[PDB]
Amino acid sequence: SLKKGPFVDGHLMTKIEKLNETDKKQVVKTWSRRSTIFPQFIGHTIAVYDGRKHVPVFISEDMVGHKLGEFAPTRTYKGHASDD
Amino acid sequence: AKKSMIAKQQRTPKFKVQEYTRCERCGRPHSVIRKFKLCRICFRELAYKGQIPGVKKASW
Amino acid sequence: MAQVQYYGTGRRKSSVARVRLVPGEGRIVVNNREISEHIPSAALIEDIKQPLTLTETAGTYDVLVNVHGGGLSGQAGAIRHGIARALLEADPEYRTTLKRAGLLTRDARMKERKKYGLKGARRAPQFSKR
Amino acid sequence: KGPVAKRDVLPDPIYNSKLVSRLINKMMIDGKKGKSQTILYKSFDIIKERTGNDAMEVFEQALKNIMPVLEVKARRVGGANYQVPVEVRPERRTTLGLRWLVNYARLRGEKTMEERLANEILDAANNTGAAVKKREDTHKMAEANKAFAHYRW
Amino acid sequence: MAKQKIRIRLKAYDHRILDQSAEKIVETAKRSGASVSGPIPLPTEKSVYTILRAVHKYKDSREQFEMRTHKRLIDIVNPTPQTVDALMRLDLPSGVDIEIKL
Amino acid sequence: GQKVNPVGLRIGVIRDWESKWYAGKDYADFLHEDLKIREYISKRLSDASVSKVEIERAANRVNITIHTAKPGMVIGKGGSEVEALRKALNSLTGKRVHINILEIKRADLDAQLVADNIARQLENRVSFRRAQKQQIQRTMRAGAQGVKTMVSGRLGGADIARSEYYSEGTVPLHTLRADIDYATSEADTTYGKLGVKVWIYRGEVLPTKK
RNA sequence: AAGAACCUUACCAGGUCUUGACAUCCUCUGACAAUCCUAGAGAUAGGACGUCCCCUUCGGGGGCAGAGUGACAGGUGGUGCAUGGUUGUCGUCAGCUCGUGUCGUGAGAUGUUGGGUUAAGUCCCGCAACGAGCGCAACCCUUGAUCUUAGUUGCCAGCAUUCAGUUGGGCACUCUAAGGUGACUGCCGGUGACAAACCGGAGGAAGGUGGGGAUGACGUCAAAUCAUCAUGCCCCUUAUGACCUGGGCUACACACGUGCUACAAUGGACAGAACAAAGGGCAGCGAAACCGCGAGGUUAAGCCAAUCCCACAAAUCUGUUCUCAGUUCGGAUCGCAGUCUGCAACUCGACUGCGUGAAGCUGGAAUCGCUAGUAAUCGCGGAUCAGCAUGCCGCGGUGAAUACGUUCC
Repeated sequence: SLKKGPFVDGHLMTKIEKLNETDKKQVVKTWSRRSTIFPQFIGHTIAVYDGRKHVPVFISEDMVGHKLGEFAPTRTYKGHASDD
Repeated sequence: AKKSMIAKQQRTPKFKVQEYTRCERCGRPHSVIRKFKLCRICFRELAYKGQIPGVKKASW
Repeated sequence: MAQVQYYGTGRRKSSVARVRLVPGEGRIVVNNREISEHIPSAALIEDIKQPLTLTETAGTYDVLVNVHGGGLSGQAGAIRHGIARALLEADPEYRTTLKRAGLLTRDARMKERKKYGLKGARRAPQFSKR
Repeated sequence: KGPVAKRDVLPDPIYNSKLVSRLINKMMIDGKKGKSQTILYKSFDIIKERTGNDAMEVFEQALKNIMPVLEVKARRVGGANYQVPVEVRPERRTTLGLRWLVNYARLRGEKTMEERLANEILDAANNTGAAVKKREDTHKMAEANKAFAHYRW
Repeated sequence: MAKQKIRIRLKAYDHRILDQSAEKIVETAKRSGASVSGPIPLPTEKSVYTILRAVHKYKDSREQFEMRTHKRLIDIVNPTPQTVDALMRLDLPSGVDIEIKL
Repeated sequence: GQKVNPVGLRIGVIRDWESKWYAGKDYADFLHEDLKIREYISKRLSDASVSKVEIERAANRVNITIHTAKPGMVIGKGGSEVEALRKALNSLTGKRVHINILEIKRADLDAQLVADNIARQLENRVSFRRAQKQQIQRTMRAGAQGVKTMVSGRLGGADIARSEYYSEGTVPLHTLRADIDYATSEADTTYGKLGVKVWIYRGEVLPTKK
């Protein structure tokens, strides 16, 4: 990125804000993987829309600046014939 | 789907970056020079038709 | 408006020069700089100065030349053809020995325009059967 | 077809002779007359420094010493190749001489290219070195097998 | 002694139209006027364009169509208002880039 | 090629562009309006016919002169038709208009007209060979130094494909002073479309000087 | 493919629509259109703030929306073994043909063969043939020499001015673009039928189709493109169509084609000095000044441009330094920290600073290009383009080796 600053679409902002202030709801899908993780966002688990299937993702304290959608690879491995 | 494409283009894009160039004479996108907004083939056929001066062809 | 002097334009491969054969010590002047200085060292500069030496030898006339365009060797060659044609305009009689010298004409040649499908205006990058 | 006209080289101011300009043509790499110029004058200087003698003389003797008298030419008229020895054209003589000269000079391995061109040209002066050895090898491939190229072809 | 002077400039793709326009635009300058500088040449800038021949592949074959752009200048020391009123009418040519400035 | 269009070569040295002007802040927009004018003249090509329209523009002005074998088709009775066309074009161009008219002598000599005519004959399902023969005879009546003509695509509906051509007199496209008119047309038979081409050698042009 | 982050994009997945995203006819009301809120990933739906305009004695005129309706619209759906159109290929190789006539039972042949000559079916001579058409050539453009016309924003020699052609002046010259001049074997000599033509020499800026480009003949390959456009036929239609979010077009054990960078002392690194051409620029180029090591930023003059800007030419030269090694060789890969563009740089952008320092010390079998300003190599610009050019198209710098010859491919 650059400066001022990391950019969530902003709906995730109010969502995680309301989820932080109250309710403590867990597991929620999102199509907007472009959004970066935030300190207020910590500890939540989001189903990430790779396209084929949502992949749930827990948020450790260590991850912030990495993109939220980065953790789930759309790519399928490998695929190769004769292993070993 | 060229009618759907030109309909997609003539309508205002949600973001200004989206507006790719395309000629009016033909609905083909891609490989369209921006300065004249013509097809390479559009400009080809018009070149044999002759639309602008001048010489034409392969000078210098 | 001073003492009479001959001059001869001389170009090569898009590099034009304007020589002036004012009589004097014979020290050469290129762009207000000595030929020993403007293109060090460079031995080829003596080849720029050869035509005057090949003709009777020697005056020697002072040269005030202004050149523009091309590279160093090209503009220097322009100095050469330029002093050559100026020497041609010196006296008509000299031209006879000059036919033996060649050393005129400026043969027009310059790098060819690139052909489409070719990198070197002649060279083709590659070919491969199958 | 027929023979083609060939341009004469602009003479080198030092040492006057055009043949040295032919060296300026052959030794040159990446189209740089100036690099050939510097290596040429430094070559004359290093020749001037060790074992005093005129550079033009040792050079002339060297070039006379590096020109083959005969050369083979392979031709597959049948099973296996058959080289045919023949008297060499003098232009081809100086060409092969200068080319094997610069080529073997390139591989001398000395830290200074000028000093190894010096060692090489003096080896040509002394009837030794890789160049004279190679001309001798061409002399061996020739004469010994000239019988097929006696007056047949 | 120097003073600002009107200096009309012409530009066109075709040249015959351009110098015919030059003759027409200086001819009005000659009548009811004075001095009248000639149409001095300008370097002219062409625009090359390489385009593929085939509808599909065969990129190795192409063609170069290009568009040159000529330019010219004309001057007159005497503003002479009558030929300026005469200047307002110009039947020819449809294809010309006249530009007036003082 | 195998055959580059002569029309792409004749222009400049021996012929003028169909539409000349200058640009300009908006080189594209003039071309857009002019191509649109071609789009509506093409609608006028449906029966009134036209060999060609010449176009000139000079800032808030236009000179879309027409030349046609049948001048009265576009004028109408009392000249009302050319006026209504003038309004129909004025409504579109957004600028002042005054469309002009011209009547070509010996109109069959023009390539565009004979090509459109033989194409209509192909629409009439007359034999293509006899039609090309009548073409050569008619252009022979027109009087010309040399004429060539060609047709392609399905011919009579026979076979998967066929192409034919007939000619008489010199037709030197490689000549740079030949002043050869070129034309193409596109017939629409139920069996399929028919390609149409014709070359007309009007004769060499001699340059003048004063 | 002259720019796949979204779009493009067609394909996948999910969420939505069925006279429709796009065009026309009908009836039919009504201006059309927008300002925000709410829910949603968007797509859109639910509300209010809002439109309610223009010419007509009342029928109307006009774009345009909405409603319904049959029609239709739509397909980058299939078919280049249905095509138009356009383009490769032998090949810029010199051939391919026709009219008339003759000959042959006929198919066919003659002309187009033969002699000389040419890059050429080029020319010449002869020939039962004489012509002609499409090509080659010529005609065009570009480059080079020179004249004339015309001298600013360009030009600076002769004069003064200044940091500066910058400013007086000059309008010579360079330079610029119009009209001319010039090359045609023509002049001489020799050969040849005294023909064509070749060779040699002179004249000449350029000599024997001057150099380069354009110019691609009949046709071959059912060659390529239904996907540029057009469209015969066939198929689909609350879906082979339309909208949207995200993906993918960039996969990864590997093979191949084609480029780039190197494997180094003719070199690397540092410092100083010096010579270009052409092209682009107003939704732009953006100087100068300033901030940051850098990338860039702040700010802003000038320029619709022979004025100003992009912009500094690089190799090279001159010295200093390393002294032959996986190296002060090369830069890979990756880490960290920044930066430009964009709603937005995870997939899948570019650039910079710092750090990390693969492989490679010239490459088997095999194979490619090029006869001179060509090969060799160094930088620059442009089309493309929000951003992204080792690709492509051009520009100039430096600038060779060899061509005995048609034995062989």
